Amino acid sequence: ARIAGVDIPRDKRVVISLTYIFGIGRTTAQQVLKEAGVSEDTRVRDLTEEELGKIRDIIDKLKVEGDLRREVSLNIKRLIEIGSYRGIRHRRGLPVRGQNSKNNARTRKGPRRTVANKK
Amino acid sequence: NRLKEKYNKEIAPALMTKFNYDSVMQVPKIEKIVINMGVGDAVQNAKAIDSAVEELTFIAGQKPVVTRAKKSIAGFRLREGMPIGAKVTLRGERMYDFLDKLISVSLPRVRDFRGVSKKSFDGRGNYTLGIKEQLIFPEIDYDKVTKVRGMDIVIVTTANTDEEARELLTQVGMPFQK
Amino acid sequence: SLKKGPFVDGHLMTKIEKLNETDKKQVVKTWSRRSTIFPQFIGHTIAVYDGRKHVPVFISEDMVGHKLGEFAPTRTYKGHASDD
Amino acid sequence: NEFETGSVKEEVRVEICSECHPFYTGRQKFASADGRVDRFNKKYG
Amino acid sequence: AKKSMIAKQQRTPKFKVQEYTRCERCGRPHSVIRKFKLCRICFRELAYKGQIPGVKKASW
RNA sequence: GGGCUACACACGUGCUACAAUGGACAGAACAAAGGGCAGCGAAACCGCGAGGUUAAGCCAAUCCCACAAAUCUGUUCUCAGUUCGGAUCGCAGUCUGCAACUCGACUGCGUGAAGCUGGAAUCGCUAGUAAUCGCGGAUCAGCAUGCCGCGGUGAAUACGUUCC
Repeated sequence: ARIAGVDIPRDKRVVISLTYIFGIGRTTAQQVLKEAGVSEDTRVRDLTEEELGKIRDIIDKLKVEGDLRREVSLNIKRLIEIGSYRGIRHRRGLPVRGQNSKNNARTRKGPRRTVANKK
Repeated sequence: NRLKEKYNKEIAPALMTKFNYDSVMQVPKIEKIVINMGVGDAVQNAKAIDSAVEELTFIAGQKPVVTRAKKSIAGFRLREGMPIGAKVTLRGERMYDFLDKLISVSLPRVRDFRGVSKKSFDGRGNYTLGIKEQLIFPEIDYDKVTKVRGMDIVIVTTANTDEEARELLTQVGMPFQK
Repeated sequence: SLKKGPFVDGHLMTKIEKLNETDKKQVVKTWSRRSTIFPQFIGHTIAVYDGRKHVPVFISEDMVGHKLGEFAPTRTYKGHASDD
Repeated sequence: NEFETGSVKEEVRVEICSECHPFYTGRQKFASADGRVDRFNKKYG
Repeated sequence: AKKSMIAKQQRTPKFKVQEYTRCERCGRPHSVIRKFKLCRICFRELAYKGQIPGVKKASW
């Protein structure tokens, strides 16, 4: 479990079912299915005994789950050892793309708490 | 038994030429594998630790036995009684029927894994390994178990030195990170 | 950036060129941080003009497309009162 | 690929085998082609 | 420093992008409409003075 | 060259959502007003896209910006952190500009925060008003969730001056 992207779900149509794969998104799924000719097909999981394999190969050409996590990880590790400034933003809790800090930007900062008063 | 015949014809003769042996006949041999559960309870009230015990029957056909604690712990449950984890000691033909599933199927299935075990050797002989998923073992169904439980394997080598114990494993086809 | 291409002011170009062909002089200040690192520029160490003080910067093989002035932050950290 | 062993089930389909897995099968490119490209290879004219 | 600023502007910029708009009647930069190159206040006072047709004010 | 964009946090004010009166796809259909020659730039072609190549016409009730969007008609998902929402970030491109690191915009791909309607408290509005959907302009090399306008769809309630 499973034949291609590991741990694809069940009782869902195939396109959203492999969008869950850490790699393929929506439009990429539209492309791999355009190569497939499945036409959707199948709402549940019942494709075909061999077509599941040929799709397994095309998905195999795409790459790849936790190693793709290793791509981003090795990339940011490349972005910290380089000096730096971008990875510096990655670990300050500072947003990296460049969008102030005086308000909001809590996506990294977190909620609580507060430690100031006047007067 | 195919793995069992494999060292009787392929591995041993190659192993014999790699270095000298006293009294010719001598050769390192696998002894026992010990699979640990641990579970971790969290906290004591599983409530059914035995449900985890049933799961290990799938990983290996030998019946698991719960390991009752012989010492109390201030940090976690519990004083003696109410066993934590389980243990298995498969042997004989079961030994290589299980190891054949390990190299051919189990280890490659893991996501991030590519190879391990470098400093892992005791310097004496015994091999050790950690197992963090039931997906690793093909016989288990995905629908069962749900929440993950941990697992262990400890191959034993007859050889008195790790340098011999390691070389025996390499010819078995055991993966190494290198 | 865009295409054709990354843009040094061009004085740094002839400077690092002369420093590469001969002399092998090390540590030089620059005010023009806008210039991108180049493969010919590799291994040099430049004092970067943040404004307040020049910050020396070695160039590893890994850095090229990043801006030369990016590595030195003008900003002073943090500054905050009661840490921990 | 097929393998003759023993189990509670009379038949066992299996998604992955050592003869198919890229690591056990020599050093197949599979999908990588590791290190392409690093740490630098960026030039365009 | 408005004299220095208008002196800065009337002189040709090293780059064409540099030329920000400003009214002649007053040396204040910023908030100057480009189409008429007048101050909002410059155009205000001229509006009470009345420089162009017509109606004036707040129709439609 | 920086900084005016700081960052442990507080507050004011907007935007987007927390979804089946919905999401997504396909087809079909109705605007107003404004801007345009150092400009608008059709059509044809190249690129998945952004845009690019090339170039007709227009000093404009002629031509261009320009396609209206909600809606309607069907297909599909069937109640969940979801085909809900889009954050954050990575990679690869693109427009403007001597030049996009600080500190620009946009696109393709990938990643898929929080949030399942919000305490105390508080604001607007008596009809084409509230509700909501798109468009244009001033600003302007580039940058408009802000501001100023344009039109589409379009209600509920008003017993009354006890009380604020």
